[PDB]
Formats: sequence, structure tokens, C-alpha cells
Amino acid sequence: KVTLADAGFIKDLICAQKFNGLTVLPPLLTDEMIAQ
Amino acid sequence: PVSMTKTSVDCTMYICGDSTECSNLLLQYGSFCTQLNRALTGIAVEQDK
Amino acid sequence: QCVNLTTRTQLPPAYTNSFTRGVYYPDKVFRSSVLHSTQDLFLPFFSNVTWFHAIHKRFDNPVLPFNDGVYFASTEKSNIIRGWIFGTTLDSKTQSLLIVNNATNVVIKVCEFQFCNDPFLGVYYHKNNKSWMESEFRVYSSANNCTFEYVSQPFLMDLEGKQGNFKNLREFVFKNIDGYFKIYSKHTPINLVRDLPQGFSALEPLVDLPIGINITRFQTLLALSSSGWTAGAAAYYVGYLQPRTFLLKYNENGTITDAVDC
Amino acid sequence: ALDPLSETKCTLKSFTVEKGIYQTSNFRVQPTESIVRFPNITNLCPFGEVFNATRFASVYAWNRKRISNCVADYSVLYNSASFSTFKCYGVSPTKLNDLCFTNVYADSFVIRGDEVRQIAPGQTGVIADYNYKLPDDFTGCVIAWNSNNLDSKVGGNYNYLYRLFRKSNLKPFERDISTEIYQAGSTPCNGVEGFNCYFPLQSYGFQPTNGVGYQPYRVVVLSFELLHAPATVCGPKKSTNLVKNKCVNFNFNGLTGTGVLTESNKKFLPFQQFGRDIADTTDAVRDPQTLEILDITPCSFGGVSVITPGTNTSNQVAVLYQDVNCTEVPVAT
Amino acid sequence: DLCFTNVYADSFVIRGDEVRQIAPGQTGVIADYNYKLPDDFTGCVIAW
Amino acid sequence: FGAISSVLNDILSRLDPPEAEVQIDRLITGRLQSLQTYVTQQLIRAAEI
Repeated sequence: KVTLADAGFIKDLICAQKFNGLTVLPPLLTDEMIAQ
Repeated sequence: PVSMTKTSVDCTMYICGDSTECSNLLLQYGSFCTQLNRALTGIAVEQDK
Repeated sequence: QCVNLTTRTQLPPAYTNSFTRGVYYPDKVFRSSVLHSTQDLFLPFFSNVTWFHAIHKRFDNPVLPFNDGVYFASTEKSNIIRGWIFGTTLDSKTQSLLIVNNATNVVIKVCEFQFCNDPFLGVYYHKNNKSWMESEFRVYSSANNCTFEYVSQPFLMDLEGKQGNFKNLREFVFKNIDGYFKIYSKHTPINLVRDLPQGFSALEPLVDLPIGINITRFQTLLALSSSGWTAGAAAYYVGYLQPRTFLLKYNENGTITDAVDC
Repeated sequence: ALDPLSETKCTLKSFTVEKGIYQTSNFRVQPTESIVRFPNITNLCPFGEVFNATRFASVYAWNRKRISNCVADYSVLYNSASFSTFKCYGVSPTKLNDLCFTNVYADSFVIRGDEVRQIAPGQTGVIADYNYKLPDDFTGCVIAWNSNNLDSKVGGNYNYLYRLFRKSNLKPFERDISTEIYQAGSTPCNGVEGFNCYFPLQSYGFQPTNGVGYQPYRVVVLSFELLHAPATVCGPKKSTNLVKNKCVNFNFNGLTGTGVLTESNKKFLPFQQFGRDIADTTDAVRDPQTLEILDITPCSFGGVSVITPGTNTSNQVAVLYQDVNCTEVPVAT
Repeated sequence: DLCFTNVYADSFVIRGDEVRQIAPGQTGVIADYNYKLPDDFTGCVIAW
Repeated sequence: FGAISSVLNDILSRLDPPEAEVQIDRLITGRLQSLQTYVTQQLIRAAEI
């Protein structure tokens, strides 16, 4: 139901955000440890 | 809600994009970018906490 | 030389609507898949514009005022529209612009011209040789000083055609900014009779001129012994511009596809 | 700059570093070589057709010539010592040798000596209000020098003349030819002449033994426009060969930048030349020698973090290159 | 009423109407081939 | 922000730095102030989360 965005994988507005000093740090807990 | 997305900003790429004279003029302003990087690091730690 | 042609019906002018027309590319910078807000002269949507036409009888070429540019259009068969005059007093005191898109060349002159009551063009009508050949060039009598001249390549366009429903559909924007006379254009085949097409199209930048003069009036040149003549069925539309902020939409292909009259 | 451990010390301003991970300064691929692309314009510009003209027009009928499609050199007119003043406004004259322009306008006239101060944009006065006005965002240069010996005669070459009286101020780049009479009195005047019916033009007393401040000077204005059009008139720089998929410095018609040029799928319409981003950065550009559209991407970069235990324990560290495949680290600020 | 480490006096003769070009930050003939002053200059220029 | 253009590489390749300091200073002021507004708003949202 929730449509996220801005994955920002290395090679969109996300790429333009990448090329100007704006970075997205990935979370510490993944999507499976939360489920566990 | 529990958390929000961890965002980090780098000044010297944002403000003075790939210029040397711009950054040399920027160091006259002191240590602002250290504070901004510190604040975003504090938020990014707090999300994991 | 000219002949005072008056062999025509007198009618009141027609007022029509400018639905979704009157926007162009604001500069030559490519953008893609984005919404962009700009400020320039534009033609406001659903504004009141003037309809003139020549049928059979009917042949009206009045001198009209030129303020802040013009949105022109014309629906036509048999390629009757060929030329346009621009200036401010038109009686050998200020330089004038002449464009003639006749059969052979594209002739653009910026000269100190001298016109008369009825300056116009015309061809004879199908004198058993299957051709309308040029026979009437009665526009001006004097040209004193002329800064810019240009004659394009010679060619031969078609000078015949009979459809009651016109297909040739020409759209132009003329503007004078910084002494720069700016020509934006588009041509369309359309299945239409007597009005303006309901729809939308971008107006591509085409021509700039560095003329540097002030123009307040203009006149239009349509194609036709001294009386007794046939005028081809065609119509043209005149509208006037206004400085208004707009919101424009660039697609993936960088085509102005949609617009917001703000 | 020795090792990441000293980098961590430097950004914390301590000799000691505690346990953890610290984000630090970022890395960047350096450009390797420089690329210059200019069009194939060959012929030279007719400056002597302006400066060494035998006759100069009057200031109320100032002459404009449109110079285009030639390769100039502004240093050769720049370093000549004969000029009384050479002052520019939109640019600075050093960079003029290697910036390319789309069309150049050359305006020439003659003026009395001590009103060259009034030729500068933004000032007002006699000349700036009735004869020649420059707009406030003027981008060009003004050159002026005295020419007393060549034009002024002992009888007085009084064919140089200027407007005194005028109905109103005139807009930038406006010019008037008019013989209409002026009504400095409140009553209207007709015919030709009467009491307070003034002819708007008047000639200078240009005679050669006159004092300074009354000397005739020649004034030339260059009024090019900048960097937003398919250009014609460049500065004398020779072109390089075209390199793709390397970190380079590119100089496309004066557009300076650093990155990687790549074959694009962007299907330009022919009247276009450039391409921007959301953040107003050029990303697509048209080569002025081969009409192909090149995508511009800045080189690789990303985060660098250092992982350390405490310096009370040991002095071995480790590095995290953030958000990249490993392979960009061997070539690597 | 200040004090200075050492004072440097430079003297020469030029043509009279290029004393505008002796000012720091300007360019021209004299400023590019004969004598250039740095942009953060401190001192005085006297000419007569 | 009141300078003649918003692209830094335009200003570096049009003027020599003794007057380009004036333009670049305006850009530094504007961008630094905008960045400060962003980090303040992100701090308040972090407290809410």
C-alpha cells in the first residue's frame, strides 16, 4: 500500500539529488530482522 | 510512525560545487558546515535508536 | 501603380474566441519532463479576437494597429495569402517592412517605401492554360532608403485549388522586442469550414530580424480588369498580446504539450 | 593527508580518537585532460573598418555596424596605448580572449571630451538623456580616445552637432531624426522660427586650439550578448579532439565544466543548443563542429567513513566507501 | 599614529593619464607589462 | 539571490576574481541561509517523530 521512492542506486529527480551532495543512508535494521 | 529516512548533506559539494576559489572564500565563514554535519549525524543516530 | 477596388459587400466585423492558442517556446533551452513557470507576453485564453475573411463580393484589407505583437492565423485553400506590410506612418517618413511569399521567392525588404490606397497582389484566372499566372503586383510606387534586403531561393508553389472546406492552416506570432522582429510559426492541415480549430499547438521559434524600428500599424496582402475579379475563399484571425505569467509543461521529448494561463 | 587515521584526527581536532565510525570528507575522480571545442569560423573581423573610418557619424545619428561570423582578437586592440579610456561593464577584458559571442554590435560616434563620464550606463545628463542612453544591465565595453588633430579644423568642422532640446527622455538604444521645432515657452509655435521657438540641434565649437574638456573624442561601444544562442564570433582558441567516457574538463563555446561526455538518446530539435537540469546545471550540449547531442555527467563520488576501535587499544583502522561498487576504489580525493 | 615593520618606496615616471592604471586590480598596458600591484594592497599611491 | 547569474562556473569564466568575490559572496550567503532553514525544519520534525 505504501509507495516509497528514492532508492538512489549507483549507475529521475533522485539522481539529480545525488549529484548535489545529498545522500541517503540505508537503515541499520533491514526488512527481515524487523519481521523476525 | 517510528522513523524517518536518514539524510546526509555535504556542504562543499552543495555550495561551492567543484570550485577552489569558492571554497577558499568559504573557509572565511568558520565552521558552519561542521555544525550542520553534526546535526544531521545526530538525527541519523536517533533514527536507529 | 494601383487600382481602387471597391467591388464588395459591406459587413460588420466578426468577433470570435481565442480558446487555447497563443503560446510559444520562451527560449532555445531544452528541458524535459518538468513544469516551468515563466513571465512574458502571451495571448490570454478565451479572449476576444477579430475574424476577417474574403469570399467570392468580400475582400477586406484594412490598416490595423500594431501594439505589443500580434497573434495571427489564417485558414485557406488555393494559397491566397502571400504578403504583409508593417510600419508606423507608411508615407515615406519612416522605414517599413515588406514580406512577399509569392510563387518564386521569399522577398523580405526593410525600405523607405511609399504605398497608395489599395496595395495588393493578384493572378489571372485559368485562361485555358491550366494556370493562374502572376498579373498584378500593384503595391508601392517609391522606395527611398532600404537597410535590409533579402531574396530567398526561387521556387514554385501551387497557385490553384478548390475546396469549400479549407485545409491550409497557418499560425504566426509577430513581436518587436529590442528592435528584434520575431517570427514564430506553425502550419496544419485541418478539416474545418468557417471557424478556429478547437485545440492546442506549440509555436516554434523560427526567425529573428534586427530591424530596430518602431511599428504601430500594419496591413495584410492577399491575392486577387480594374474591377471584375475573383477572390479565393479564405479567413484570417487577429489577436493582441498581454504580459502574463504562464505555467508550461515539458514532456519527455521536450515538446511543450500543455499550458496554464495562470 | 597521510592516512585515514590522521584524517579522522584532523576533522575532530584531537590527537585521540574514540571507538566507533566517523563520516569524513568525500572523494572524487579527478579530471585527466582538457577538451576545447570551438566552431570552424576562419576569417578575421573588420575592426579597422570601424576604428580607421575616415568619417564618424554625429552623436544624434550614431552609426551601428553588426559584426558577425569572424574570429576576433581583443588583446590586439586591448594592449594598444593610444586609447584614452577602455572601460568594460558586463565582463572583464582579460577573459575576452577566450569567450565566444553570438553577435557583436559596434556603435561609433564623436562627442565633446568631458562628457565621456556621461557615456557610462546609469548616469544622466545631457548626452544620456537626449542623444544616447545605455540600459542599466549593459554587457560590453566602451572605448574612447581624442581625435582633435584629424577632425577639428581651424575654421571649425561644424558638421558635428548634437541635440539640445527634446520633448522627453528616450529609451535605451533609441535614436531620433527630427527637424521639428521646440516650444520652450508655454505657447505653441508653428511655421519655422519665432520667440522661444528652438531648433533642437546645435553644433559644437570644435576648433583645434580649444582647451581640454572641449576636445572632440571618438567613442566606440561594443555591446555583445552572452552565452545563450548558437554563437558566431569566438575568441582565438584552437580546438582539440573529442574524448568520451573519461573525466575531462570541457569548454564548449565558453561553457566551462568538468565531467564525462557521453552519446545521448536526447533527440534535440535543431533550433536548440543546450540543456539544463532541475538545479540549473548544464547536462546536454551540442558540439559546435559535429551536430550531435552529448550528455554531461559529473564524475564519480560518494561517502567515505572510517571505522576505528579506540586509540587506547590500537592504531589500525578500516574504510567504508559508501554507495559504490568496489571497482572505483582501485582507480582512485 | 600607527607603527610599521618596514616601508617600501617605489618610484618611477609614466605618461600622465595612465595613473588610473597604477591602481591595483585594474588592467591595461602598464598593469600587464611593466608594474602590477596585488589585489590586497595596502599603502598609498602619490602622483604629480 | 541578486547576482547576475545562478551558475557559479558562469561567474568564474566571466570575471576575474577581484570583483567576482562580490557575486560569489552573495551566492554563499543565499545558499547558506537556505541550508540552515532546511536543517532547522528537519530538527523539529525529528523531535516530533
